[PDB]
Amino acid sequence: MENDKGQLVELYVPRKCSATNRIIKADDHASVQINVAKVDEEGRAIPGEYVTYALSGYVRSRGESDDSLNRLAQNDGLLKNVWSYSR
Amino acid sequence: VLVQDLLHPTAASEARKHKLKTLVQGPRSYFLDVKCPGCLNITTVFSHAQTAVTCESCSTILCTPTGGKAKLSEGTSFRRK
Amino acid sequence: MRAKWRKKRTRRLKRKRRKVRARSK
Amino acid sequence: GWVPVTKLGRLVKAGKITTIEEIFLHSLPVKEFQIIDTLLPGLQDEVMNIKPVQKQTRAGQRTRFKAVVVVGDSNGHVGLGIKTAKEVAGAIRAGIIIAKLSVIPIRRGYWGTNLGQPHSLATKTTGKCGSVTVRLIPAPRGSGIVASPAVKKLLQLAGVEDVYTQSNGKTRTLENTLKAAFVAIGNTYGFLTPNLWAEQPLPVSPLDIYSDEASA
Amino acid sequence: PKKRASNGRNKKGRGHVKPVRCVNCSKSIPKDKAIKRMAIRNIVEAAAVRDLSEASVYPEYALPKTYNKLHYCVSCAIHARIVRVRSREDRKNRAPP
Amino acid sequence: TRSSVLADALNAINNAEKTGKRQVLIRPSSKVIIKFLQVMQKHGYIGEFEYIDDHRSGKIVVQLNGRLNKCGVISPRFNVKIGDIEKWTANLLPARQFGYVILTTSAGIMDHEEARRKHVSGKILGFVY
Amino acid sequence: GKGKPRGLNSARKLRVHRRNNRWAENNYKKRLLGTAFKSSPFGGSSHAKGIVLEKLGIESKQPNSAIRKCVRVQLIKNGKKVTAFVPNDGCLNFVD
Amino acid sequence: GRVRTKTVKRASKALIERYYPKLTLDFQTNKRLCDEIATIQSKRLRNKIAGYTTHLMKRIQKGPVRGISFKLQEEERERKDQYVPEVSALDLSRLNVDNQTSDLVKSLGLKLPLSVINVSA
Amino acid sequence: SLPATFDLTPEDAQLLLAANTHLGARNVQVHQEPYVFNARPDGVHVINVGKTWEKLVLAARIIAAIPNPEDVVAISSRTFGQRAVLKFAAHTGATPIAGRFTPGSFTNYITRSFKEPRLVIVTDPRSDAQAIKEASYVNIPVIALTDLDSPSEFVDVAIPCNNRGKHSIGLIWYLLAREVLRLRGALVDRTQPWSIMPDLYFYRDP
RNA sequence: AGGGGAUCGAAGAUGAUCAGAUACCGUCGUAGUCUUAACCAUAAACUAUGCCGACUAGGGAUCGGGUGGUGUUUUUUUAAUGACCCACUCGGCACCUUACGAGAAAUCAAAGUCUUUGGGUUCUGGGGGGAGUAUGGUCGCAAGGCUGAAACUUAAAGGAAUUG
Ligand SMILES: [Mg+2]
Ligand SMILES: [Mg+2]
Ligand SMILES: [Mg+2]
Ligand SMILES: [Mg+2]
Ligand SMILES: [Mg+2]
Ligand SMILES: [Mg+2]
Ligand SMILES: [Mg+2]
Ligand SMILES: [Mg+2]
Ligand SMILES: [Mg+2]
Ligand SMILES: [Mg+2]
Ligand SMILES: [Mg+2]
Ligand SMILES: [Mg+2]
Repeated sequence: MENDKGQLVELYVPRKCSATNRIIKADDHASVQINVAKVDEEGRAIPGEYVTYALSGYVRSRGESDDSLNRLAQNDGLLKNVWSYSR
Repeated sequence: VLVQDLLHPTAASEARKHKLKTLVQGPRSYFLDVKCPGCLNITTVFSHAQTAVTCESCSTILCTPTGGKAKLSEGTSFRRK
Repeated sequence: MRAKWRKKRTRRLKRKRRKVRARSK
Repeated sequence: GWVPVTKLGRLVKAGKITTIEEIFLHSLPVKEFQIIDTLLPGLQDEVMNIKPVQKQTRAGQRTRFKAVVVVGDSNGHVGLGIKTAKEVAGAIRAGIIIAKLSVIPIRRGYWGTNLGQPHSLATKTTGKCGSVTVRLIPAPRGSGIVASPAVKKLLQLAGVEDVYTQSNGKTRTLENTLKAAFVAIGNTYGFLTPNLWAEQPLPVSPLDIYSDEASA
Repeated sequence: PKKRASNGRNKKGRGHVKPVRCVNCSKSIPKDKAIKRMAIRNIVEAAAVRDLSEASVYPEYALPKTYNKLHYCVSCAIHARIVRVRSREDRKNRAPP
Repeated sequence: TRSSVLADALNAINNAEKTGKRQVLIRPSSKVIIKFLQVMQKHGYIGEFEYIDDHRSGKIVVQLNGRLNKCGVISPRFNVKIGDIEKWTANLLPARQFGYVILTTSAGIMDHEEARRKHVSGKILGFVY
Repeated sequence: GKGKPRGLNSARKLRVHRRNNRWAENNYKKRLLGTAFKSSPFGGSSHAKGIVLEKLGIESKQPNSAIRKCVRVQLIKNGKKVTAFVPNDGCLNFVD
Repeated sequence: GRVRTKTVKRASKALIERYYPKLTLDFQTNKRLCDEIATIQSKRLRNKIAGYTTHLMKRIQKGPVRGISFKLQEEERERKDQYVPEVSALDLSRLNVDNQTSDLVKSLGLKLPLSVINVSA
Repeated sequence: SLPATFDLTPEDAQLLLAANTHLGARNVQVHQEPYVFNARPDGVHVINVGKTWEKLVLAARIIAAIPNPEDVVAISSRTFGQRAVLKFAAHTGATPIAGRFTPGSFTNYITRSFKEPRLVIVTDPRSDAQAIKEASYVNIPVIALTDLDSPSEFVDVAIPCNNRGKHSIGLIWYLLAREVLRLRGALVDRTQPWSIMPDLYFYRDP
């Protein structure tokens, strides 16, 4: 947050899970952060460039991490018809 | 699954589900056009009879009641209406 | 003692107290 | 000398990590207590109580002492550690290493009209350990920490000045009461609030930018 | 505390089971709770077969068998080198040896 | 039997949001369910939702963003006086800066913040945060 | 429903249920039944006066081995005989 | 009993770990050589190590021994690790795809040589 | 996106089908596996190899995105994947773990076998649960080769394959190595066949 | 209160054991056990878990009904049925895994959606004894059932797990 005159307070604004919009707490050890590489016209990965996906430990514990990343990766252009909205 | 189109289920899934548990419930029965031998006298029967339906002119047999779908006669032509 | 036989002991006692009290009315 | 053996420990000596919130942001596990000492040198420790636990054996009872120690600077960080040892001094020393490894941030907020310097908790929070339930409610200015002396000074070391408290269960169990309060304060950052609804670019973990300073 | 989920027996939706008598001590025990064992043995022995063959007309007769269903109570089974006692985690296994 | 259809509507939303589901189906889609949902969506707590018109009562498919923490009904619907809203706001809202005690008044269904502006109170329906 | 009625017209059931259930409270039961007025040899009063009738050497319970030096007093206002303690070292000599 | 302790066993295994192209299957040579490559504070222990080394050498002569890796067997075991066939078991010898698999082939927009054989319950 | 040269080539579908990578498990099915395609008679479910390939490429992109090759860890306890992981670590940094896992290789920072990987690759989640369980303690992503009945808890992007057969297990390890090398640029030509024989990653019983 | 009364068998009689043994073991054996008409109204009558309603994780099996499949076998190779196999489904008795969650724990798919405390409703409890006792009612032929205290006394009784 912040006080009446700018001066942002509440240090450490935390991350939110990509698949659930849920805060990844500082003690969540099941949560992971996936980095997937990019390619430029040659099939060679560009070092230092990633599409980053953060998943909370709740979905990973429920077995829905794999499915949620299929939806997440398909709609970012780096995947294909493996995932379908209509189940 | 945590995400899915609950508004447009596939026709395969709606086919398997119970009639009351589809997106909008509807009957899975139908009506037939029975070709009784002899006179044309086309008769309409339900998929589930609950009664021994017989033709108006020659009322021998057209279908027999059953726990589920009605059983048509041995010699008979039919088309779903 | 067993709760079963404390139930039995008290019932016998209530028999007599229902009988000695009948000697007066 | 420290000579750590951990990827996170190597980054601390290299100086690539300067704020402990950078550890909190990426949920990096802490397995070496010198990381907390290097990042947070201003934390203070104190022991609530020492109690003897005894094991029945073929020849007499085996007495050991349980040490409950709370660490943390008075600005936004606390850690709670519990350890048993056959000596009281050894348990207290070992109960400080555990306490530092579990340092967590507290989300402070205002009871209203945010003039500045958050003086209370942002939201209602609760923590349950065993039968003990500890509830914390934001309080106006000057009301202090309305709590029992054991719970109060844990909140004093958290940087919270004004708060209300309600307790349940066998609160005379000091170990579970502090564990229930430690859960409640840690939950202040797990509660999503409308001012945190904004999206973020999901920054890259420091373990990738500084991979050259790893073990290999 | 509750030792077992079934609590001794196989009664879930029966109400009453109309018990049977123990074959060793005549104790009454509900049939589901009983420890039924089936005893199927040859008519003579594994040792008398050698002498009952040549001393028999109708060579290789049948070697017939005896069939008997035995019921034991909880006490009679434990005392007879049967289902005696297991550990807390071994108690949950229902597979025969 | 079904006593209140709003409780089943809100409990299904809570159970859906606990698992992380982006959507949930609500039956049988009363009016006050729509009015309650419209307030939640006005403040950005649910998002889009869809009404399915079967001929009996209707169904609702609600798209759920991850912003919602708890929606609940208050049963019975107590009569809330104008000065007692601060009491209800105090008991069952997380903080003084966010959260709405949705109550039904003669001027439609609206949260306590809008009720204060209009200076009108009524019966309490529920809460959202 | 977690037990108790919640209906907005269920005030009588809740009020009567609480009234019936308060009789399990020792203080509520003792106060309304008037046990202090009809028992507890005082008349519900803090102090009372009487006449010493005997000097008693009541022996303490276990684990404890001593003699307590109590007295037997008959209340003036009621006439009931009660036992009272004479607390201090050597104060039984003033209450002959 | 004649069960040998870890001191007899670990030392015997360590010698074999690095002295295979060395001391043979004979105890007399074994004990005359172990005291030259390793120092032991007592003769009784030095005899047990040489006796167990002789015993473990014989087990090596007939197949490998689990937990023992000397210079000669690790290079031989890795030498056969690159062995590859010439038939190319994944290469086509004629492929047989069932009816359901045949539906997969054309669905992906790919043409393959297929010999469909029906399979039924 | 992709330059559209990463699609399933006709020769790739030869190896997948000749190795029977498309033959999934029996009617026992997990709801977390929509990769099933047109269940065959006799109960066998045919896996959509088109989904296997695209998922396999996604796994390879993640492996090539890790700054250090040695921070990848390949774990296989099954006897059919013990050879495959070792040679996967022959052509890639990918520090391997073949055989037992030694519970405490990711926690217990003082242990001899301590490793700190940024990604873990496992063959069978069911038999490799100990590796998967500890990865949930130190914020480590996990890539698995999941059959149609394999568990999917704490498992990130997974490659649907046939873990029952030895031909399918080794082929996926062979494939994954080939694409990660291509993404890194070691294999200069995308259309090159990588003459290294696919039966290199294939277990031998003697 | 009639009928019936084989078997087993409160009581009782006996043999034995025992320091004693009016018990356990053995042999007899009355009431009872069985039935008809009428009472009794209890039980660890237990799932020690009130009823109605909604939602929340996976898996197989089974019972009843239904649907589909050129599916297998018997009639009349051949149809329909019947019995099996595969898929789905509604309802039931349960079962396996896990812990999102709950619990003091044992454990629990409900004993979950309960300090982020409210779907509807019924009943019961308020430290351990005295005590389910006294007394007064009411029901029963009786045995007894239901309702049900107080004086007094006490600092612990009690639940689940831990190590001996
Ligand atoms: Mg209390
Ligand atoms: Mg017991
Ligand atoms: Mg009303
Ligand atoms: Mg005492
Ligand atoms: Mg009763
Ligand atoms: Mg019963
Ligand atoms: Mg069923
Ligand atoms: Mg069925
Ligand atoms: Mg049933
Ligand atoms: Mg009380
Ligand atoms: Mg009481
Ligand atoms: Mg106990």
